[PDB]
Amino acid sequence: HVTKDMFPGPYPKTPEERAAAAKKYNMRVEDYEPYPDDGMGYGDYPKLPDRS
Amino acid sequence: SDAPPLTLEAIKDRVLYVLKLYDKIDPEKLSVNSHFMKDLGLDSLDQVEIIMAMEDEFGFEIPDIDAEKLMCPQEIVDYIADKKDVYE
Amino acid sequence: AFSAPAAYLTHQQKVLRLYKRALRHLESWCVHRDKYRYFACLMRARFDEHKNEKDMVKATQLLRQAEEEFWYGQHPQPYIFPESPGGTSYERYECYKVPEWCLDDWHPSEKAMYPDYFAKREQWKRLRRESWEREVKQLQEETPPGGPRTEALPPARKEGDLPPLWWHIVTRPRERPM
Amino acid sequence: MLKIIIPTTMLLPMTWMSKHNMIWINATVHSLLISLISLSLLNQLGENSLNFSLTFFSDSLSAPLLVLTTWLLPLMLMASQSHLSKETTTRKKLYITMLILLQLFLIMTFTATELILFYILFEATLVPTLIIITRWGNQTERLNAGLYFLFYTLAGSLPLLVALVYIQNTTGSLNFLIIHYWSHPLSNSWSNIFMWLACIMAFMVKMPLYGLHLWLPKAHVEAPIAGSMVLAAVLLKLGGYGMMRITTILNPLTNYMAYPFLMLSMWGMIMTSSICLRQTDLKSLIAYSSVSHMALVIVAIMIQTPWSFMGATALMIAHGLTSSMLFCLANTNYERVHSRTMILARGLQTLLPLMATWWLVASLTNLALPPSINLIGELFIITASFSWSNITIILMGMNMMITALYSLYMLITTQRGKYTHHINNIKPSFTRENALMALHILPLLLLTLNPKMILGPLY
Amino acid sequence: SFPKYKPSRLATLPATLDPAEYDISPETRKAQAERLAIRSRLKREYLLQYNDPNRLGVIEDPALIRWTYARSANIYPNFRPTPKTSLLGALFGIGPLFFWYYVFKTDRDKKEKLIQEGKLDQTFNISY
Amino acid sequence: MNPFASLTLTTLTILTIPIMMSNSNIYKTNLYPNYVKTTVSYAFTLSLVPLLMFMHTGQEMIISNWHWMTLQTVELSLSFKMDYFSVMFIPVALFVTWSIMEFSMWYMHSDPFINRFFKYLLLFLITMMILVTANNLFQLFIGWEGVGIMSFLLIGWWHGRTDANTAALQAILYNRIGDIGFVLSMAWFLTHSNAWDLQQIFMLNNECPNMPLIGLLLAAAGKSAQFGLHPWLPSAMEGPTPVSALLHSSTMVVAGVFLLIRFYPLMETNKLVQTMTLCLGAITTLFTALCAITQNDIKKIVAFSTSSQLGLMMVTIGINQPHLAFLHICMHAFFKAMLFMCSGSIIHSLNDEQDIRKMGGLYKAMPFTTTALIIGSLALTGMPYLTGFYSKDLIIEAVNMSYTNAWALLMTLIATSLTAAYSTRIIFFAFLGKPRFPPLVLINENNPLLINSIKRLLIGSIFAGFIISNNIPPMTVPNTTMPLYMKMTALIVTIMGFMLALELNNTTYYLKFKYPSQTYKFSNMLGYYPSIMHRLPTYHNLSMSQKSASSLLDLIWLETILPKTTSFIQMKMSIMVSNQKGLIKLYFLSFLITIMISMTLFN
Amino acid sequence: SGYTPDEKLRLQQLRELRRRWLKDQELSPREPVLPPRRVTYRHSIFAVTHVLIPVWIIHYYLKYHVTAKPYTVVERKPRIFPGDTILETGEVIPLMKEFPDQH
Ligand SMILES: CCCCCCCCCCCCCCCCC[C@@H](O)O[C@H](CO[C@H](O)CCCCCCCCCCCCCCC)COP(=O)(O)OCC[N+](C)(C)C
Ligand SMILES: CCCCCCCCCCCCCCCCC[C@@H](O)O[C@H](CO[C@H](O)CCCCCCCCCCCCCCC)COP(=O)(O)OCC[N+](C)(C)C
Ligand SMILES: CCCCCCCC/C=C\CCCCCCCC(=O)O[C@H](COC(=O)CCCCCCC/C=C/CCCCCCCC)COP(=O)(O)OCCN
Ligand SMILES: CCCCCCCCCCCC(=O)SCCNC(=O)CCNC(=O)[C@H](O)C(C)(C)COP(=O)(O)O
Repeated sequence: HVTKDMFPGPYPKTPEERAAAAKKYNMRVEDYEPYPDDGMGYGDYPKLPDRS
Repeated sequence: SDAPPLTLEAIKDRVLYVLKLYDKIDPEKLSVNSHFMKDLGLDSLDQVEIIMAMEDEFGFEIPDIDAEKLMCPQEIVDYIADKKDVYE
Repeated sequence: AFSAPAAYLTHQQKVLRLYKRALRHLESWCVHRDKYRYFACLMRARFDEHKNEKDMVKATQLLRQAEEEFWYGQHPQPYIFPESPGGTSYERYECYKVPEWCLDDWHPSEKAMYPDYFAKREQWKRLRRESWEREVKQLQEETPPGGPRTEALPPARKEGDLPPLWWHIVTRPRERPM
Repeated sequence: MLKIIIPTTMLLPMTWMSKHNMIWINATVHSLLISLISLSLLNQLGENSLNFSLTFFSDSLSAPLLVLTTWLLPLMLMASQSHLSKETTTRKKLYITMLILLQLFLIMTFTATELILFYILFEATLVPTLIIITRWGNQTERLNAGLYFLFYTLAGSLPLLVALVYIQNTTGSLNFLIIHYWSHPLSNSWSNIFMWLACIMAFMVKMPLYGLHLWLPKAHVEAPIAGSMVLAAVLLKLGGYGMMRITTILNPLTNYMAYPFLMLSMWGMIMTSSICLRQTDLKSLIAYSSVSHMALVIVAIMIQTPWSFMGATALMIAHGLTSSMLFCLANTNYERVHSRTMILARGLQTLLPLMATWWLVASLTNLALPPSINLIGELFIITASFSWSNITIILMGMNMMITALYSLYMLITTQRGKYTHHINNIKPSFTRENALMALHILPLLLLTLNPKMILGPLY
Repeated sequence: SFPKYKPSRLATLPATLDPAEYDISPETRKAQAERLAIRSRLKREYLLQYNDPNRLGVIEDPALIRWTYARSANIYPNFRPTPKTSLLGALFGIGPLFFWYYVFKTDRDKKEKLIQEGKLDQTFNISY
Repeated sequence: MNPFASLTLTTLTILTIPIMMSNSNIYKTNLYPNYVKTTVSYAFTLSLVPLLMFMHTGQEMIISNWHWMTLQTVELSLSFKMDYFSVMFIPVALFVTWSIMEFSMWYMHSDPFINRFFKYLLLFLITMMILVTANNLFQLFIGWEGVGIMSFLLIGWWHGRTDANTAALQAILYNRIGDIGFVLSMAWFLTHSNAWDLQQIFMLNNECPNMPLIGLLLAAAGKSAQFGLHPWLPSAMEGPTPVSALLHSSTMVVAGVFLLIRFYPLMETNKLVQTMTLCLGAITTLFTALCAITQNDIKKIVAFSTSSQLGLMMVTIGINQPHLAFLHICMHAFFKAMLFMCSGSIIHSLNDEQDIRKMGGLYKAMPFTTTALIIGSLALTGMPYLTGFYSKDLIIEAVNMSYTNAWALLMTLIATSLTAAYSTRIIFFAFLGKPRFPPLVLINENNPLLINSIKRLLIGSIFAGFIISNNIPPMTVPNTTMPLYMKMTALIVTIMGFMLALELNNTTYYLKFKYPSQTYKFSNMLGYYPSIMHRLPTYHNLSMSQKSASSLLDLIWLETILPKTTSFIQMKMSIMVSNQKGLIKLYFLSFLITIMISMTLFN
Repeated sequence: SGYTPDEKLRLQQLRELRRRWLKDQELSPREPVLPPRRVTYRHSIFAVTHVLIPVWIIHYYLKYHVTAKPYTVVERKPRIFPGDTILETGEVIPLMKEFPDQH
């Protein structure tokens, strides 16, 4: 039932695609923030509070 | 265990017992449907110490988000019976 | 646990939570009853000095110094009721909680035992079947457009209706199934 | 040896001319009968071997693997019986045909008096497994997996073939007996180094070595249950059999050359055992556990001592049985939940208690609990490595601890706690699954009574 | 006054000691309101898909699928060769191997020397 | 013929019959627990006979009955050792087990899976009997792992509880940490001595080197919860009370110490290992008593007391007195089992309440448990002509009269003081003050099972020390001469502990409240050891197992090197080769160039 | 604070339904309909079926199989003290050196 656009993509660069990713992950644009854009394959995924 | 199967009458009796013991409430003026803030003029801190007395009494503690919005003995007994799965 | 939280906690809610926690931790400190009563009354007298303060900035400055003090003096091993999230029997009987639908998978030789119970269960299933198709429309019409704003559910308003999404809250297994 | 090969070949006629609804029963019955026949090879001697003919010979290293190979087929049939219910009779018959072909190729591979014939059958075993994974696989990445599972092997296998033919031009024979009796030392030269590497790498890639273990999680996750069973139980043991057979010519160059692979295996067993701790998938977790166990077996083979070989043989047999059982349990979960992730379906012990017992037994035997043969092989390899060098005990102990940790983690996450609420389509376990697990576990606890049956020719 | 509790990675700041919560603004209240609105639409969708009598299967969770796919199959396509990544990979995958090789080679060299000079006392060393 | 062998094998054999009948119909009835209890009691009264035979004669024997696989010159066989230690420990364990199952028949009444509980208890008993009587290292390892697995199963008795599963995994972790040293010792012994048999190991090792003894010490420290690997025993209290009364207090946790008892001839010929054992035991007993001195949960403080007693036993081993350590095992089993039994009766009477802050006056509200616990506390502290006295008086006597460490001596004395102090803490806070439980009183004791089971161990804790000490043959030189003050140190220190702790607890009644110091906070959080060591290593492991292990090498770089570089190279050269526009002009020019190259290159 | 008027109605209906279900959870006197079909004294039988047969079997196996092979059972060679006599030979170990006895 799931679509292609639902899955994580590449690291967001513009505010528009950052916003689109935030809507994808069911979070506010102000609350969304990706991991640092380094070689490690986090890509486009929320860096949630580490809290246990 | 050997615990007697407590019933609604026992819960209400015990709650009214704890309510009567408290000095700030005249025993003859309270009731099952007696409100706390207006019927009896008890403070919010008075309601939280009533919650504390109930928690000590029954051996379990009520969540505060449920505790802060309990203002009558009848609804408190109802909440506790719902928590303890009481038949009658 | 039953009632849904709100979008935030007001100042009075926060002060009540601190009062509750502080009194509980003090009781954990004072094992004997008379000492606990004395220090709890002293605590309540200290607390009620500022009930009539009206400055929002002063109110914010208050209860925060109180929270830091409480964190310093919190009795690193507080008393917990056995069934509380920190108790010694918090989730003892979760291994005894089985769902309702497992009875749907019972062998007919097993279902031959307890026939009245399964007849009543059949009545319950029919009631749920009708009440659900009623509740779908009831919730679809009652909900604010653009999605719900609070996760609290409305009650039933006609005569034959039942509360929306009622089956799995009424049909909880038990507190102590065995 | 033909008394085992011929009935296996006749299974093909038996399945294709069977009634459209009687394929499973006939295949299961005759496979169990063939296992009973293959049990006869266990009567080995302390002398050379069981030289049946110029083409086939048996050994106390070949016999346990042959018996396990014959025994696995009924289990594979019973496991695959479920998810092939909605298939045409032609495709189910093709599936069973692939299974029989794989068993036949393994049977001919494990006797293989000659090295070139061994290589040919050892490479022919690739095709039916590839077809099973790529055709009766669920996801879209299965094709990719197949390519991986192919090319690695071929990249490893091609120099070996060259090495093999070169050997026949210099020695004059590739029969195992002449090779053993006429063996001569290998002078430490560059050409001999490359010969050693060519002879070893083909089997090293299939074990798999820690560096070359990428293919195994993909192949296990993508394969159907029968593919996972045959890959975990037997298809990983081909590398061990090949190295054990081929190391005789490689002396004395083995002592110098073995250091990189020994270091890789000793560190990679820790690395994959730790990887098992953070895994969101059952089949991936069991794949990494298989990598750890086969790394220990690689260490045992490279050490090249009597205790090393005995422990390696015992561990190969035990790990095959245990991994097949664990994959069966995971597939039992998948066919019910259709998710294949550990965290979703939870607290199943309250709901499936006897399957919880099977889970506990499989986890205990994967944990290498004494006196199971898993621990027998583990302890023999550990003692041999300690004799090799006293520092290895640290790594072995770390591996044992992490093994216990991840095995009990895999038991805890799935069986204990509270069930997921929204799940309701979980039906009570069938008799087929319970019989599958019982037939998996009983041979292990029976074999621990007679360990000498699975300790190899160096016993 | 009382001594300050210092938060750490493994012992985080208490909920009631955050300076951020006490700085209240209508923007912050709107943020919390929309957060709870998102939480409530999620809860409503879950309960609607949950209490239906017709449904007899797993409720597929988009969040869990995103979690698993990001963990497993999204790593390499987003990888880039960086000095940090290259150095970390080379270190953590190469250094331990050479370290253990050095340790074991040194130990075996010492043992072989002790063997050749004859003072190792291998009496009763029969199984190897 | 010589009924020693027949009786000593029949005991263990009949211990397993209910396990064989676990598939029968009786397992589906309510009479199974009674069946198991009767079987174990009969086993105990049957094992009483070889003990009498040894007492009369001193008869020792080795029974190698079944021959397992033989590996070249090494021979493995099912061998049982029936020395003084085995024949002495068997009846004590069976007696304590009988008492524990009699208690369980009442405590686990409302448990739907009670037959499974009794089956688990009997499996643990069988595994411990296997461990004790083993003659070779392999059978010892079999028992070693069996008891640990049964402990894991019994701690996580309520699988719906997250913390119970956490405690079970913690016990497994620490026991595997000890297993590292165990396997090290086994490998060393086979490699050098060429056998796993105790006889050949003793024979061929006149001066045992460091490595095997260090491995044995690591295994014993892992199993007995010494200072390095202590917290699993306090955390093991999550399981039901009889499990903690049998396994984690008196039978399983002595096994590691018992292992160091088994190899005492090799322990006596090495001095560094003895020093390490002594120091580890001293630090363990002191730390555990200090932790116990501020605990509110009753099971936790009794568990810490058990840990301190195990540390004392390790000190006794370190001072080269194995027989005294074994005697201390024997008496500790009795009185600690009865202590935990009293605690369990208390907890059941107060609706599963374990914190002592909600427990007040039970001296008169329930008198038999009061007198049993007071006897047990007096015995544990150690008193003249009390069971704990023989083990306690002798241990202090020997450590004081030996060439040991002064620091270990001092920590042992402070440990005795803290032992008396926590005993008076528990009795004071649980039996003397005003009641503090919920008003609904469900206090009851009139149950024959609890009374008989408690009184059997009471009779044991009063008489067994004297009877056994005066019954066994002498095995060591006694300290007959001593300065009067040095003879009395144990009594004076226990009296000071009693008095000082009593006076400190008496100040609680005062209407004054002050904030604790740093020392109390350090003592309450278990020296902060469970915090740091359960958050710092784990995290730094788990993170790595995902970052460097899972993604960095396996998913990226190992993928990059062999397969991905190959794929990219194939892609590029395929594109280069196949990209021809089909103009025969370029093909013909290239053909001419190649013809020229061939004419100029190959000749 | 407190519940809202609408909230009370939901709790009332839900709690009454919960009571109905929880009452339905009870049992009738005939509900466990069991289908029957078949095909000192306690201690006396237990003492022979659980003690006597095992000792018989173990003693047989020890005396006639285990002890048949050498070195399977090895004893302690019991202590010999001065003044005793040995049944097999009949000699007496000589007494000691008559140390001075006082206190
Ligand atoms: C459910 C609750 C319990 C009910 C049942 C209670 C009864 C329990 C008894 C069962 C086990 C308890 C231990 C008792 C052991 C007695 C039997 C044992 O002694 O016999 C063994 C014999 O067993 C066999 O050796 C082990 C069987 C090997 C299993 C082979 C696998 C089976 C084929 C299946 C396909 C293979 C798949 C795996 C390929 C390798 C060892 O024999 P051994 O002491 O030496 O010499 C025999 C006498 N000799 C000298 C004349 C020869
Ligand atoms: C990626 C996951 C694992 C993949 C497989 C890894 C295992 C294969 C690695 C092979 C190990 C080394 C190969 C050759 C070993 C020879 C011994 C050498 O290391 O020692 C010195 C050799 O000296 C120098 O090392 C010469 C070799 C230098 C050139 C080799 C390249 C080194 C790095 C390349 C590694 C890349 C491997 C994979 C490529 C695809 C001793 O000096 P010398 O006494 O004079 O030579 C002795 C040999 N004689 C007797 C024949 C003369
Ligand atoms: C998992 C995939 C890995 C694939 C295996 C890679 C390692 C195998 C080594 C490369 C192939 C070599 C095959 C050689 C076959 C054996 C023949 C032999 O040993 O005979 C030698 C021949 O030796 C050679 O010719 C070796 C030359 C190799 C050329 C191609 C090498 C391919 C690249 C090598 C670099 C990688 C080496 C290690 C890689 C390890 C795996 C990654 C003697 O030659 P003669 O002239 O007849 O002797 C007369 C004089 N005494
Ligand atoms: C052992 C642990 C020690 C912890 C110590 C913590 C320090 C304690 C000292 C606290 C000092 C204060 O009072 S901090 C004072 C914070 N500011 C105010 O209280 C202003 C107005 N007060 C309210 O509105 C309340 O709700 C009220 C009217 C009281 C009740 O309301 P109700 O009518 O709805 O019951």
